[PDB]
Amino acid sequence: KPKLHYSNIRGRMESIRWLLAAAGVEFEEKFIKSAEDLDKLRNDGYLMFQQVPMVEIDGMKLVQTRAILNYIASKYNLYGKDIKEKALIDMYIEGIADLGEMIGDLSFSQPEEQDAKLALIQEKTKNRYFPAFEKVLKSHGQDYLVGNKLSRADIHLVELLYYVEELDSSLISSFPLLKALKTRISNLPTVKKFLQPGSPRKPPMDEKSLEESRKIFRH
Amino acid sequence: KPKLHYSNIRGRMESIRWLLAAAGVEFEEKFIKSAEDLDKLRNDGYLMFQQVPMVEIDGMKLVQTRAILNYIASKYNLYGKDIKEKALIDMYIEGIADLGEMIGDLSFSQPEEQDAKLALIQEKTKNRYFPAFEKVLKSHGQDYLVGNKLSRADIHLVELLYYVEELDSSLISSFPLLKALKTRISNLPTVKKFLQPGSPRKPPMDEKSLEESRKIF
Ligand SMILES: N[C@H](CCC(=O)N[C@@H](CS)C(=O)NCC(=O)O)C(=O)O
Ligand SMILES: N[C@H](CCC(=O)N[C@@H](CS)C(=O)NCC(=O)O)C(=O)O
Repeated sequence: KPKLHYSNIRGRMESIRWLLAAAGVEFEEKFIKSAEDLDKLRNDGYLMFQQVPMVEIDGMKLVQTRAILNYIASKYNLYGKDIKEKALIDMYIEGIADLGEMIGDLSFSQPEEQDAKLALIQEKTKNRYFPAFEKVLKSHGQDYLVGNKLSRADIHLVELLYYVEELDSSLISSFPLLKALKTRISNLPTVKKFLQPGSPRKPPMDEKSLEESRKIFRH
Repeated sequence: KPKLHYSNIRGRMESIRWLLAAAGVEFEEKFIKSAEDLDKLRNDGYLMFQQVPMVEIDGMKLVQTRAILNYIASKYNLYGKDIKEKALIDMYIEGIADLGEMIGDLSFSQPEEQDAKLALIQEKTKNRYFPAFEKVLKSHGQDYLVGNKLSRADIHLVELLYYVEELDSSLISSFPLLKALKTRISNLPTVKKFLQPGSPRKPPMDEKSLEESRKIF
């Protein structure tokens, strides 16, 4: 079992939880609970950069979200089949990560700044990100983003579709190919099990977890 | 000659400018001088997500800084031999990237925030990132970060080592291994010409260029 080091939150670890489940890979989680547990990881020398997420896979203590995601995607052929298909997967997913940063930020902002920032997410979703991904899908009518075969870009885009619906159900309403991508992926046996109740998938940020985060990562 | 679309600043284009010259590749730069030079790009449908950098390469109009670098690095075999070397290169370069964001964030701030934002970079440089990259060289004593060969990881770190030096010259002083990597990578024939005067290598952010920035985007 590769091992997942992080607090018990979506956070930066969540996109790795998604990818491994979609690859059929059982993993293990070791939840940081205090700044002390975290300090322990640093002092043991497990964290190259004194930060989490960290994943122990195949001999390595991997840090940096992208590095972990890259490795797992190549290991299970979810990173395309040539240098050109990587180009498209990387374009799409860096696009996906960008809308992600805004979404995480909002869940960590104060009540005061929350309206302005969601209005900015709503705006960029409908006008910038969703049309672009809808366009890709139409250009070829194929069931996946790249090479007509399951990749990470599909896993990551559908992860993001679930956050948008938590923020505003009608942002996907004029985008029918994303509507049906959302559907099909969700139904691939590995993503179905991951989506079902009691899986390792994490709920939205709420005040008590925000507290915990504040005190664990002493920021 | 693939074609770089960005303004006449470092920004997110610079790590791409550095990697290409280090690899030998001559490239074009078509500069964005105005809010409508960019508006144009969007309108022609050049920018997947309405943004730049964008690099016309091998038939693709590539956006996203990480997608562009990833491609260039693979094409020119600076991305490791196998999947496993890749993960070491990836962990490494993303670490360089986080202190990268700190240094760019500083350059776009007004002085009212700078003093402080610098104090943070210094603290993180000496106690976090520099020690991390020393420990990797010390452990293998080899001339490059990964696989006993030049990879993009050596390239990014040396670039970053160079901005640190503009900002506080003595941060690197207790790190004779990086101190040493800096010299070697810089005397590499390709990296030597890019470091020469007159190259496509970009000058530090200043007000003039900041005025342009606020104004184009
Ligand atoms: N480049 C990021 C950095 C990760 C990061 O900043 N991790 C946070 C938790 S969300 C952390 O460990 N904070 C503790 C610290 O920086 O000292 C990544 O994708 O892993
Ligand atoms: N994902 C980044 C995003 C690029 C980005 O935000 N670029 C700015 C210039 S530094 C831009 O084009 N801003 C216009 C906008 O987002 O509307 C990348 O690596 O390309």
